[PDB]
Amino acid sequence: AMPFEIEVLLPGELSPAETSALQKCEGKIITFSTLRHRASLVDIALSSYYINGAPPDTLSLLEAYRMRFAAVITRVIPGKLLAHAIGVGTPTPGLFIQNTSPVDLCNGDYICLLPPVFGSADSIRLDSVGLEIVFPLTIPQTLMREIIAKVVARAVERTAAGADVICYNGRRYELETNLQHRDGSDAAIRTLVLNLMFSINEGCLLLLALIPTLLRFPIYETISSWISTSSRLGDTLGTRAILRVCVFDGPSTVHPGDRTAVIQV
Amino acid sequence: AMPFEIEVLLPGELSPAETSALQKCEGKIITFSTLRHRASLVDIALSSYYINGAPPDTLSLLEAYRMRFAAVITRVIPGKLLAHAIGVGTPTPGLFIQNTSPVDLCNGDYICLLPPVFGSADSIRLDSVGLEIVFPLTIPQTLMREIIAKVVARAVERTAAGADVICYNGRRYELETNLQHRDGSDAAIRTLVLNLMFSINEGCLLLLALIPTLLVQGAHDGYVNLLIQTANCVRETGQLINIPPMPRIQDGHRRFPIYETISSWISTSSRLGDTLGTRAILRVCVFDGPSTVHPGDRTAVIQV
Amino acid sequence: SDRIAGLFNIPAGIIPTGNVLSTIEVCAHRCIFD
Amino acid sequence: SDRIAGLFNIPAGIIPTGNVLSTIEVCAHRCIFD
Amino acid sequence: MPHHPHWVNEHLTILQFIAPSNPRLRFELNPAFDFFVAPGDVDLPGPQ
Amino acid sequence: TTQLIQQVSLTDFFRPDIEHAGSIVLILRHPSDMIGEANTLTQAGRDPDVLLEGLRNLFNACTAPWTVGEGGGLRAYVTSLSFIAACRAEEYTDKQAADANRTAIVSAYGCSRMETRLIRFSECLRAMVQCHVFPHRFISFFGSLLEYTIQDNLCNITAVAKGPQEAARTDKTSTRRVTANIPACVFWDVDKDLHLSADGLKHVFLVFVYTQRRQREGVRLHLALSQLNEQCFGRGIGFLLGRIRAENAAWGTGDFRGLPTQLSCMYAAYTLIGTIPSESVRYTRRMERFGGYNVPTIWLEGVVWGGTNTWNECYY
Amino acid sequence: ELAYVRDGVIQFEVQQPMIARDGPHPVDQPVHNYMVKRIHKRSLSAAFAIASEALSLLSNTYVDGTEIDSSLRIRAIQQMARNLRTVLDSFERGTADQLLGVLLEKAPPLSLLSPINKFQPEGHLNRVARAALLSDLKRRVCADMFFMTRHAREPRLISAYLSDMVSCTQPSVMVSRITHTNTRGRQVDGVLVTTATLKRQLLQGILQIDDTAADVPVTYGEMVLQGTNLVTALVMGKAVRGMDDVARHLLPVNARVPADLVIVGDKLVFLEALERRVYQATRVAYPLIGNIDITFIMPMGVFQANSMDRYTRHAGDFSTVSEQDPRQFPPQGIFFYNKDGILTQLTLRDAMGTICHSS
Amino acid sequence: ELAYVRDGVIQFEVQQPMIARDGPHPVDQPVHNYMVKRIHKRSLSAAF
Amino acid sequence: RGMDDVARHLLPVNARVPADLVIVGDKLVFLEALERRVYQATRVAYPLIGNIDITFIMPMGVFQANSMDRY
Amino acid sequence: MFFMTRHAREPRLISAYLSDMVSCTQPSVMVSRITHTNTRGRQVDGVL
Amino acid sequence: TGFHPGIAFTVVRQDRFATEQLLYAERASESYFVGQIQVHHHDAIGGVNFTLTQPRAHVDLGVGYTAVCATAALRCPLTDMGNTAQNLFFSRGGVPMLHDNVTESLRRITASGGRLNPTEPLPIFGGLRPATSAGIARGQASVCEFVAMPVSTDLQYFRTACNPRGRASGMLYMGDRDADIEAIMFDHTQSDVAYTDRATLNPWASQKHSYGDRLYNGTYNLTGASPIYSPCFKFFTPAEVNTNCNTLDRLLMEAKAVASQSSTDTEYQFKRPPGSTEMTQDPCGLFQEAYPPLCSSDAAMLRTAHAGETGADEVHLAQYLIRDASPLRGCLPL
Amino acid sequence: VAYTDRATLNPWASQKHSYGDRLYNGTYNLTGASPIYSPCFKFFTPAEVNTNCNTLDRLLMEAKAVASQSSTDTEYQFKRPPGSTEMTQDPCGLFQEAYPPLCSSDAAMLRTAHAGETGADEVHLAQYLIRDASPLRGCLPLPR
Repeated sequence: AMPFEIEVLLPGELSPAETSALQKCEGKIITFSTLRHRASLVDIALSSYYINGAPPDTLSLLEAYRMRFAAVITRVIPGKLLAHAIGVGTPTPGLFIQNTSPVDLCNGDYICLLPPVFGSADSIRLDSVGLEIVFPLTIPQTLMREIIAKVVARAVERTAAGADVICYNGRRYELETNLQHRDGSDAAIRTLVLNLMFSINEGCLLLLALIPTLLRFPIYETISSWISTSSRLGDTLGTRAILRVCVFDGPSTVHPGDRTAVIQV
Repeated sequence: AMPFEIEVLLPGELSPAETSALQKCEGKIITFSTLRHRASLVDIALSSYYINGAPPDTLSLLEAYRMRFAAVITRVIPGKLLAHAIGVGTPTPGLFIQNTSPVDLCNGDYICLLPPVFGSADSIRLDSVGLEIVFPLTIPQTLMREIIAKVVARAVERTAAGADVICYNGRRYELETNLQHRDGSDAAIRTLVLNLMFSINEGCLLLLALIPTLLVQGAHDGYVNLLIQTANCVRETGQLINIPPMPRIQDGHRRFPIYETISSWISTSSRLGDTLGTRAILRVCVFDGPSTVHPGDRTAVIQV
Repeated sequence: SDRIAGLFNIPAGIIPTGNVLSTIEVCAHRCIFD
Repeated sequence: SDRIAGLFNIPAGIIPTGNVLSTIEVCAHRCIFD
Repeated sequence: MPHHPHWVNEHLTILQFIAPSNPRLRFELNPAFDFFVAPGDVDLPGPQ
Repeated sequence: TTQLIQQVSLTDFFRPDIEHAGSIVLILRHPSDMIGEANTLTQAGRDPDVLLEGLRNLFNACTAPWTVGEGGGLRAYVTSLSFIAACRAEEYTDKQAADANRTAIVSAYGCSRMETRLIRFSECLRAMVQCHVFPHRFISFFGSLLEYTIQDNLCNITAVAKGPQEAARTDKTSTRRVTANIPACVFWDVDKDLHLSADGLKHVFLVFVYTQRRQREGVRLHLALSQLNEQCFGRGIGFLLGRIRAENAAWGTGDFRGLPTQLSCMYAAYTLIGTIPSESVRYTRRMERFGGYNVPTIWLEGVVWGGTNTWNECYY
Repeated sequence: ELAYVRDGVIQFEVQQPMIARDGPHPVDQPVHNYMVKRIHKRSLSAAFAIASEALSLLSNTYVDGTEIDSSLRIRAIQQMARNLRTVLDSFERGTADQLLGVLLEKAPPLSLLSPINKFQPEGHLNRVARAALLSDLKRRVCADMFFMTRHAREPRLISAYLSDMVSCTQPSVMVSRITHTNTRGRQVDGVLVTTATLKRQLLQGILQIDDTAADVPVTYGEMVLQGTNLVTALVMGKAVRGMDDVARHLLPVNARVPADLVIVGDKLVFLEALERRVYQATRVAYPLIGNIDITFIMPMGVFQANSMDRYTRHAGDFSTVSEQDPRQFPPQGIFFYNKDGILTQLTLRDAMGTICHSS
Repeated sequence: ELAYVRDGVIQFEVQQPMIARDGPHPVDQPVHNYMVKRIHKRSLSAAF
Repeated sequence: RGMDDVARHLLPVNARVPADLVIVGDKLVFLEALERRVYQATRVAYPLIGNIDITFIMPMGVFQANSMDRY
Repeated sequence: MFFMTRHAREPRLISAYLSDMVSCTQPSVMVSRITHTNTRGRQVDGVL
Repeated sequence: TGFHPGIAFTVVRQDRFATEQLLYAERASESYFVGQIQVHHHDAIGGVNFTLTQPRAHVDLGVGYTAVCATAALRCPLTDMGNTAQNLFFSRGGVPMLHDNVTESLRRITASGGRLNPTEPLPIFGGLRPATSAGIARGQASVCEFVAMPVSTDLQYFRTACNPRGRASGMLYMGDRDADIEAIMFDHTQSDVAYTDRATLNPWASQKHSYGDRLYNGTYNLTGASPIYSPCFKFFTPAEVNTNCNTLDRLLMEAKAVASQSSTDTEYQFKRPPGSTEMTQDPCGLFQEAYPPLCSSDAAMLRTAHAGETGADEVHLAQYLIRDASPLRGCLPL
Repeated sequence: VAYTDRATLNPWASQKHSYGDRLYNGTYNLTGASPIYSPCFKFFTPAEVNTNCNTLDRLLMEAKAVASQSSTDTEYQFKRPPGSTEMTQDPCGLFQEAYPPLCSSDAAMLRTAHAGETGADEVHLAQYLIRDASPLRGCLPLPR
């Protein structure tokens, strides 16, 4: 068995700012569409996620992070990048990672990816070639459902017009971000909230439409409509884990912006 | 380590021009009630799927697939047939399956498996010993959800009183299902109504009290105008059924009612399509071969 | 059907009588053969 | 008290002193030994 | 009484009174005694 | 071909000088998360300050009470499965083995104030299942104990987290290898109870059981060993636990106040942790010594530890 | 090369004689026959293990300088050698096991082959002869099911039974080679496979032993498949055994081993019980202790529809002191004997589970 | 020196044969046994 | 016992005495009775004269509980 | 039970017993030392 | 309550015996080919688990027959020949009753009678197994069964080997052509093949779509959900063979080594599992004829005046004794 | 398990805490200080040896040399004295089985009308005879 050594040929004409900022962005995660030993930079950049000829929102990114192939950026020589396939069966020996999330990975928790659902998207703009690259957050699976439920519910009150801490590892975390970022996340969450409410709404009503003693109009074209919409939306959210924080003789706790080793599930 | 292999002993009484057919069925999926290192040909034929005396049907074959260990045939030597398990937790260095669906497969798709429901069977019948083996269709997940939705809808409508096409990539497919064993179908309806039940909490009121507000937020944006299409329950409720104003959120200083509601729905949602259909067992990953997969071709797949 | 490929082995291995001269894509003509 | 085992390692002293002249399913007579 | 009393069944035979399905058998424990299920804490005739 | 894991923790809830190699070790989350979690997860008309009291009175008399929180560095990380078993020995059906376990582990540890720590832990679990913060969400499977190093009030464990059990070379007394073993009170094999009894592949599950009736909470866990897959295993135990399901579903214009929910109807949650890819699973119940006392255990063979620690819930 | 053979066949070619006759008949003709048979394929299997801490020693990793580990390595090597010798002998045992297995599933009963053989004239019997044959077989199978417990005391019938059983089977072939023979050059005709009890019972006074040790070959067969047959097997897919001779057609050592040789009828045969040498001390049942199923019927509750047939032997048998005889009532039960020899009873209410079903 | 013995012991070890078979049957492996016995102490007596 | 012998692998006259040998089956065995040479004339019972205990049972006072059984 | 008195009038009804009685046990162990033999080299097998 | 409801029954139970066969074979009866051994290893519990295999082949070298076996002795019987009546309610039948509260009454009453009856809460894996008893005493229990028949069907038919259908049937009788094999069993205009004075002895059990035939024939599959064995199967389901027109005397090649029809290690008689390699001998289902054991209606006709005899005394005052004509005349205690 | 179609021939002795169980089973010690021997002891009282979870057939290990049960030199059958060591053989104590001897309810039903012969004649008019099946069917002195 041999690893799957992907290389992304960094072109020239990259200002020393962008090279000096890329050389640090190792141990982060990229996603391609197909897997090849010899790929380019555009296949990584945000331009690969244009769904309807436009940068995507949180829902399209959630969908994409499942149909793509993740990789980890190992050592970066001045000329090119070096990445390894992560999902497929590979014996990669080093395979460290860098925690990009405002929560602390404890030694023994499993990791699943998540688009920048809250706050801004920490990225690095390579203005020399005209493209930027976003990086998925890495979070423990214990919070995967809680953080999603907490970000979407808050967006409902801001959708409710016309008249919240995430404590993990014994460390609090707020969401208002010391400023007014109520706007900015409305553009990139709105499709998600709609698809959720129009699913949970027709769930309380189709049941009250079956038997009235709970407590023109095809009901079977209605049932088929609800079950498919609900089943094809739910399975997107219910991710699975692909890494595990295994630590030896180091610090058992990983802070945001630090390095740590992992293993492939 | 090494993958969990399965060898099954083909009985001697098989003519040459039946093993000829058998040498073509590699890349197809079979399933075993029990995972031993040795098995017999009569443990994978349809006669092992009999519910009680009678050959089963879709509403029961689906049940059977999700309670049985799957496996993939790799090579068929003379007098034997090797195969590797799938979802037990053993690695496979190089795995290849054969597309048995009628549709074409993309790359990166997850794969569920579905009994022959398009009414076309390529099953091989071993008349010598008098057996027959049916192979499950390998189907993309989205088509799986659509077909299973159609099937359960026909299940509920079929047993009301007075005793089927699917578009994908611009082609219509005429499914047809056999709903025998009235009892086996009701098991699905219990799961349907039950999963329907635990999806309602006190929060559902507020998400209902804004439906007319969505009728106005949808009258101005295109996509939201699509989710309120001229045929949907929420649309007709917006013009006939009104909502009483919300009574104050009791114990609303520490407990947030909407949050648990929406978190509780995520649970059942991930479970609905899994309990009515099957779980995604395979994930197509063509490393270098042609990107799309025609019916009959063969591609590499990893276990997910 | 096509039992005819069953009368002999496909790559028999005997020394050939001669050799072809046209190296066109034969796949396009797979109907004049048996 | 089941302390008989370990007085000496159960396989030990390779050179035997005799030869059991009966090959029988000893598992049936488990309750005869200690 | 919602159900049939137990002390009344005498149409049986000895091959039936022994069968494991007779719910009266568990109280046939002494040739000179009669065990039965009775209310608690009503000693005298007591109130109706 | 295997995979080890390491963790330094305190030794108050676990002492590797006393468990034998092959015992399952469990990991805990920080107790500080329970505060906020119960703060917005508790049921209306019920005050979670009883959970506050439970934890606070627990951690007041376990070890150095200070610095159990955030800015110290160290914590009570790992606990033995036998420990969490013997502080709830009043709900396991096979009474005598569980009672032997309890008295043995009360005598084998420090000897002082463990009766205290045990009921503290029992009361804490009772309170959490009462405030709808379930234990399965905070306790995970760490590994099987392989080798250790202890000091004054601090330990260093190395355990098997993946792969075959008997492929782990250790430097103990008898032999370079070791096998897994569990207390005989938590063993619960489903094949007999569903009457399948077939040879071949068997999964190993880690299942909790919840009985939430008002002021009568109940929490216990077993280690299942079944032929079923992770899909239909939930159906199987939901089946032979019918009475508990009923009890919890019952005693847990217009509106939706006073309806059946998920938090109130839950009774069990389980996880897949390994596999036994053998021809027939053989296991021996032999009575064994924890230092000075004798307790019965289950000795498994050929278990390949699994992963992806996702909890499957059962409220239906 | 037996793993390659898709199928192998053998051929027979036999001619029957004829008898000149006079009319009025059809004038007979010479008859020829042509049979062709196939072969069955079976495999054997055995296995053994080398657990960990035994692989980590033979594969000389985790090596250490001391001697206390060389000792353990010697120990593991000895275990491996022992297991290997045992698994290698298991094939020699299973060979005879499978041979018995093949022989038993092929041999039809005697209680049919013996009578049928007597009725061979007009090899295809007509209808009425077939009916009479069936009627005879029906009595025969019931009259001699257990012939060796019903006549355990009378050996002169058991001897004739054995002389008959070893005769009604036609000899197989004559393949010129060294044969299993006695010490004085008599060609043994067959084997008689029994159990230990029946053997010890047959050696007592029913049969006569003749030898204590025979002379049997100690070499296997031989096939090589090289030469022109190889070409014909590679270009086309068929090869003939003696090809290098079919071409020209157109255009051995003994060993004294102990056994028991008996004369039954007029054929010197073997008499072996394989429950001690093989099959002992292993989880393997003896294939000669077979099962058998017999169906019993009993009419329950029938009432004799007549006046004559409801009678008594004499006047005053089983008379009751009571006034009315309780015996002339329609019976509602039936009595019979258990296996242990205890009187059970089968009443009518035992049919409730079968007649009161909704079907 | 028998009066000096605290307890004696003798050890057995037999290995049983096996028979190669065909499916469907679990492939057989040998078995090995390891038994251990002990001695009981007795005495005799005589007076005059 | 055989210490000097296990270490190496870790790296007489008879007498013609009268008896009564019988050949039962295909085996050759002795045939003795010690009651006259050993046990005779002492105050010790010959331990081959052993006892046996059997339990008997009878019904006392039963009545045939039918009409057919009495005849 | 008492197959030596009830069957006293049929001797060959007993040789079948004793010929089998001395067969239903297992010979124990061959210890390397001369044993009891008869006057013609043959070996004894036990006592009765 | 002991009132005879104007109907009679015919019991059919199937017992099993462990016998000691005997085999003969002629010199050089099998050509035996041995291949070459091959070794393939897989993984073990931490270690390695080798496996050795070797292919072989054989062929019957004889022109006629070469070997012959025979049942010789009788070891212990395996199934006690007692009275364990069946139960139909094990079966998920078709047309049910109309009021669910009388079905429960029926089931409760009939479960008050026997010990073979399904458990009440329907389990989910497997089907409606019977209650597992604590101890088993005399061996596997045989499942006695009943077929309805008139009260006056005379007894002279039950005193020798006969057929429970009341109409001797099967293939052995005529195989000249193909469609005859069907008429012989069911055509009730032709006289019975054995008793040519009548069409049948039992209308309610021998006609197409009759009571018993709809009750037992494996085609209609009424007791398909029950694990319980049923002896009337091979006597009711019509046998069919591929060579029904080719072979002339298959009597031999059909009655040598038939595989088991039930299990042998269960405290009752269950249907055969998928993976049992047991192999038996069936003389009964070959001629489709059963044998009557020693039975009687009056328990006092089985006793005689002195010292262990059997009281034949064929009939006396409307009560009958049927002196057994079984294969097992002796070789059974009493 | 014996006669499967019933539950128990006698409900007054078999069931737990019944009359016979109370009077004869030794776990209740009622007949404890009585010197007189009690045959029903071995039948009523549930045996118990710690080899329950350890044997297939300890039949052989529990049916060899059971010590005596009754006194040996007393005019009556006193319970065995503690200073005794006589050992015997108890076949019926293993199978929990008894044996019916030749008995009857009518003395005239035993004898036959001629020359020292025993008659069976099992039943006659509400009075019965039980022909024996004990081991000692012979070997016991009849009248003639």
